[PDB]
Amino acid sequence: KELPVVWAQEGAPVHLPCSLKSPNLDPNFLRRGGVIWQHQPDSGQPTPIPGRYTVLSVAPGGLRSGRQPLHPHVQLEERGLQRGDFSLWLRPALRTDAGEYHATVRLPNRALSCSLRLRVGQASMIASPSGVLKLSDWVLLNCSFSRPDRPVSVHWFQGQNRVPVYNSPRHFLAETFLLLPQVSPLDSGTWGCVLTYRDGFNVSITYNLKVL
Amino acid sequence: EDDIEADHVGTYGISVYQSPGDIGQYTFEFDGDELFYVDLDKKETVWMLPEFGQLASFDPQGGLQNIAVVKHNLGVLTKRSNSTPATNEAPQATVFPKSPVLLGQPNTLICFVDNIFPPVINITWLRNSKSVADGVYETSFFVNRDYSFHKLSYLTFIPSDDDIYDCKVEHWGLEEPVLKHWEPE
Amino acid sequence: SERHFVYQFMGECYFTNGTQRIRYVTRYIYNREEYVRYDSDVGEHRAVTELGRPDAEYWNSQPEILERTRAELDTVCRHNYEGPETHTSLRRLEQPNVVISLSRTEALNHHNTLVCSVTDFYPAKIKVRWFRNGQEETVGVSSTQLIRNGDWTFQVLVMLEMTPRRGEVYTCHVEHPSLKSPITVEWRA
Amino acid sequence: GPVSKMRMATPLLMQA
Ligand SMILES: *[C@@H]1O[C@H](CO)[C@@H](O)[C@H](O)[C@H]1NC(C)=O
Ligand SMILES: *[C@@H]1O[C@H](CO)[C@@H](O)[C@H](O)[C@H]1NC(C)=O
Ligand SMILES: *[C@@H]1O[C@H](CO)[C@@H](O)[C@H](O)[C@H]1NC(C)=O
Ligand SMILES: *[C@@H]1O[C@H](CO)[C@@H](O)[C@H](O)[C@H]1NC(C)=O
Repeated sequence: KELPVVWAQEGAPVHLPCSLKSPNLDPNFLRRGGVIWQHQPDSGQPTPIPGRYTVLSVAPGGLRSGRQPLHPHVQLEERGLQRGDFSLWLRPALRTDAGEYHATVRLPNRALSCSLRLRVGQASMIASPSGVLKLSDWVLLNCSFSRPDRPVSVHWFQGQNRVPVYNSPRHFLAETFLLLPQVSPLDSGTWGCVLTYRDGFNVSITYNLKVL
Repeated sequence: EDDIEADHVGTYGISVYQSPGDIGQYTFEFDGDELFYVDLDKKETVWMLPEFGQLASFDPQGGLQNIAVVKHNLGVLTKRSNSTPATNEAPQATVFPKSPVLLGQPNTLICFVDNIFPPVINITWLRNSKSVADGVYETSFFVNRDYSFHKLSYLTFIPSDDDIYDCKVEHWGLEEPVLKHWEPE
Repeated sequence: SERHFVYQFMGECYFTNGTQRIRYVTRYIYNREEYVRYDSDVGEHRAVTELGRPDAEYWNSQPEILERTRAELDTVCRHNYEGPETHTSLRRLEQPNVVISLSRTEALNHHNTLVCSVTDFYPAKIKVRWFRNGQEETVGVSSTQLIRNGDWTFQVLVMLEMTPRRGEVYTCHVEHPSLKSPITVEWRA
Repeated sequence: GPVSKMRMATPLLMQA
């Protein structure tokens, strides 16, 4: 009960793993294992009238079987399947994937069936002075996404080489904000931010700051 | 956006040449199914379906002429490109039966290997981890739009409870030869 | 080991209609990279990459080669379409084999997933539908992609989550043009 | 009389 919840940043591949604990097993007994994964896009709000469906299933032979329109995002790594791991791997984070996911892993001896929830959190960095900055004026950047829990650590960096920016007399940091009072022309370039969490959710979102 | 749709599409001959080693190949495919191919050294046209050869005939000398001109094309290109690199990709296999599996009735197990690049691959079969080679068919290398290739192998076998079959793939772009196991029911 | 290289040449005939509109495209590939391309809509060999600039120019300075390639639209594409291809592809007939399977059974009153295997058919426009007691179901339906067997035949597997009581009978319904009336396979619980 | 008509594929050649 109390199904766990996992967040996902839109446009970024999300890790959805589920392995059988960690005992080293015989690979011959590992190749003989089927997998079924179902999804029910739902929410607390009345998104349904108040439905589940099978997205993909692979028998030990290696054949795919899912919804009539093929899902190009989901592509099992196959390597991890031969390494005692069953993980969902989508390349683009689907904003329509917000819902509940259930599993079914069938082996000749034992069997596990993991289950959890997925919530799509669109990550973006919003600027208080929307536009191109003047030769010298203030600026504020807030990078975040739709998540109730507050980040534990926030990192900033400047330039295409991603040089981590620290708190300076001209670089003010407070919670998840960055401010520069005087924006010299040297401050132009790609400024990015990296977020953290208790579950270890990284969000590396960039923004091209242009100064006069 | 890159794909254009037509009622029917035919390659009417695909030429593949690999250097060094002088690996030549010339096929004839229409709408997915291989109509036939042309043998390299035997100088003969081999049809995938025997009934297809009862109504049409292709001259294999034109097959040898085109594989020779493709050899010349690759030769002058490798001489002009000087130092240019070539990449390798690891293929992906999938084992499935041809007809619905009925225990005790002879069936054909198919091993489909996609994303083959370069097209140099050893596709073998193992019966209960033992080497087996009883009626092992191998089609020619079909071509994908990714410029990779996909081949299919056939094994006529008898499904039994005491037999487990696996398809072994050995490729240049594979650090180890991978084996896909399979056991019905 | 040392330097390996792969070359490829092909020429595709696109038939949007029967004999009305034909399209011809020749492609040259070096190391999974196309460098020379000819199109019937263009009328001459164009260099898709700069590497194929001189080669295509050699095919643009020869009038007999260009006229031969332009005539290949009728001598290679249309001639093969109206002759051999019409007599070897349209004449090849097929019949789908439709069977029914079940992963798990037990009392069957619990949750279950019924399987319909349509094998050994030439690929065409097929409409496969699940019917419970005569009514079509769409929820819980999961069908595999078009599986190319490579031997001119195809194969597909459809699945329906069948929960209702044993007293009801299920049926698989497929609509393939090679068969006049859609064959219907029934399974009792 | 019925014949096995089948037009061949025609490649091309560059100089380089
Ligand atoms: C600023 O970001 C925080 C977390 O980084 C977020 O909770 C908040 O909604 C954002 N916007 C504000 C405070 O206007
Ligand atoms: C965030 O950090 C963890 C711990 O190093 C790492 O495994 C993970 O890949 C990072 N997340 C993303 C989305 O890159
Ligand atoms: C394939 O088998 C041949 C012998 O039949 C061997 O020489 C070759 O190294 C094998 N593997 C590859 C990747 O060529
Ligand atoms: C295809 O060709 C036939 C025969 O000439 C013609 O009747 C038909 O209109 C054509 N199709 C289209 C879409 O124009």
